[PDB]
Amino acid sequence: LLIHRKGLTYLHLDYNFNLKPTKTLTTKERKKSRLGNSFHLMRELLKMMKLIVDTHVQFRLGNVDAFQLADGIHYILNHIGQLTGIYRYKYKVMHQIRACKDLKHIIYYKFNKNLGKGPGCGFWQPAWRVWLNFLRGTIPLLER
Amino acid sequence: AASEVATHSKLFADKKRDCIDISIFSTPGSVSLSAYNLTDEGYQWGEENKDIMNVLSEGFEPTFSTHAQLLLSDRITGNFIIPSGNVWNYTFMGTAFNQEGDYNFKYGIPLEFYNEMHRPVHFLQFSELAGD
Amino acid sequence: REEYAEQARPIELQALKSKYTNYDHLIKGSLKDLNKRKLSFKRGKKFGFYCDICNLTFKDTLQYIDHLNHKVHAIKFENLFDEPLIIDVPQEEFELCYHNLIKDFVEVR
Amino acid sequence: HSDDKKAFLGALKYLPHAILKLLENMPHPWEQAKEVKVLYH
Amino acid sequence: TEIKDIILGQNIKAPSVKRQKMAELEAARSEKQMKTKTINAQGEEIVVVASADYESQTFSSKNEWRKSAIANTLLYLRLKNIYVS
Amino acid sequence: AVNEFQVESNISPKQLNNQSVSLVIPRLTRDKIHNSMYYKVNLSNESLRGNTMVELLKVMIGAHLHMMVIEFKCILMKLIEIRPNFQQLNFLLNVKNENGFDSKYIIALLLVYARLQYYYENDLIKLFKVQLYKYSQHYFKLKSFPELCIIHIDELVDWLATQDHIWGIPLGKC
Ligand SMILES: [Zn+2]
Repeated sequence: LLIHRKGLTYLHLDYNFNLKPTKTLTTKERKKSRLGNSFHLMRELLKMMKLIVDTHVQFRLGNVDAFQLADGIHYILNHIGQLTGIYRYKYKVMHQIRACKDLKHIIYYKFNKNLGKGPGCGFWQPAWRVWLNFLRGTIPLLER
Repeated sequence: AASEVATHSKLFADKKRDCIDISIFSTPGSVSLSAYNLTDEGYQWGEENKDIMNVLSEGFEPTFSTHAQLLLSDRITGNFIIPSGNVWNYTFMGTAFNQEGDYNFKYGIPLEFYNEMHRPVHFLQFSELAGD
Repeated sequence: REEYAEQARPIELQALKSKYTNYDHLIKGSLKDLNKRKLSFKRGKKFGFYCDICNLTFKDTLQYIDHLNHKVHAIKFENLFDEPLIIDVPQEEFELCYHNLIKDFVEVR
Repeated sequence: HSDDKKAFLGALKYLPHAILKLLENMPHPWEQAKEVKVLYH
Repeated sequence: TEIKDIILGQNIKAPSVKRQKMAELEAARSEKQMKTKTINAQGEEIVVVASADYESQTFSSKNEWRKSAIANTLLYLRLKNIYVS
Repeated sequence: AVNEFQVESNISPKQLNNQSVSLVIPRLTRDKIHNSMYYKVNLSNESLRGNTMVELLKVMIGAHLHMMVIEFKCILMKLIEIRPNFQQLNFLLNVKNENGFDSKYIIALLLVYARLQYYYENDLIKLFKVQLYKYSQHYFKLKSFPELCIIHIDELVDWLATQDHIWGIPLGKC
């Protein structure tokens, strides 16, 4: 709705919120198609919504066992950097991401000490608390 | 050459063995009459080898074209026969030409290789250049 | 002079219709393909793509077809004669019409 | 409503406060499905 | 030109054939104010487009009907000298 | 486009799963079709005299065979946007057994159509699917292009229902 209100219909939003244009853009088109980092950021958070809600959908759906669900959320919240672009639109998120990786390593050790190494590390709590503590700060910014 | 010998063989295969050929070499300022014959091996070669066949032409070699005896005189004269449509050159008529097909013939004067009768496509293209 | 001041202040048409309706024949004005032709869109440019309904000729294809897809060209096309362009399915449409598609298809084939 | 702006003024005005609550209420891996209170427009 | 003829002519300065053709290419179409049908490709598209300016450079030198047909008139000259080995 | 306070992407009308009809196909490929020549010439309102399913079939039936399974993407897309009746789908599927050239390329067209339509009138749709299974057993051969690949109806129907994406368009699980 906000894109069409902007007056441009040729910017496609995936249902995963990834924004890509329909056709190649001329020099004039790119300038008009440029939107503030506010909008891109809100899109990125909605992409968090889409990712975690996708994971829980495929859990309620008969695809996946609960173990790979918790590993799913875990993988998301720690892997936000590669898996999503919030750090581009606001760089102060790197303090969060760098803190998410940190706790990440810690958990893996305490989790992987005896057993081995690989996927399947659960316990997504601390990184998730980190992200909630990111939103509570960045909500007034985007609301304004 | 191959394109000539093969054609010769296709014309005269079972029909006349001892018929001859006149190969006219033409260049600005003079022409040259090179007469040739053919033996029985060349007919076989032409029967087997029609399209392309450059290597079997190479192996074919100068043999067999034996130089036939030809003379040029002003003491006799002769005449032409031409097809009924009076277009002998089918260069730009690609659909109308048939390599084995019947044609009526008549005496007359033959036309130029590029002559108005032989180049009808050009007039429709010429007026079609301006169009309508 | 007075007339100038005042101005300042059939079956062939049905065949023309039959033309501008079916596009498969209308699609090709390109039969010249690559060819050189020696000689404000109004009353034709003597070249390009001919729209006789509004009397405009278009140098490009997307403008010629896009204009045809536009409402104004359809409004003029209707104002020429009738409004078939705007013209349920009570099963007789696919029964009778579809059967006419098979029948006419075999007739052409 | 799948397929009015004046009514969407406030609804669009606060999106992220809903992202907060929802992402905060995530069903924990030991919980199958979580019933939750919802204030919808 | 009379002066330059009596004395110099600037070493008789003549722009060469090159400088002539290039002086043609440099010069703009003096008066800015045919049409050819072409098929062109837009972005992810193929569109028939009417063109302009000069695509008209053509070679067609020794080939087709023109040059050989014009060359045919001289063929009576080839029988002035006739010899065989 | 529309001038005031909104910009409506393409037509996006009507019905079919409560959101919109044209949402079945991605924006990129959909605009490739709506910007393609074939769609602007042989289809939509000026070609079909408004939306008409039977004349829409006149286009595809009107199209060795030249049409290879672009044109198929487009004709399928207009089948979507028009969204005819499931009853008409039943008739068009099971009628005309006195001629063999009629359903030739219409098979996978009416097939991928209902494959895009709905996932579970319901029982009738299931009968349509099991009938398409019978025709997958009917042992038919056809050719398809984007490269060139000839594929058997048994491979394209089963591989299609079991497969996520088909010729670029994703599918859901019924
Ligand atoms: Zn018009």
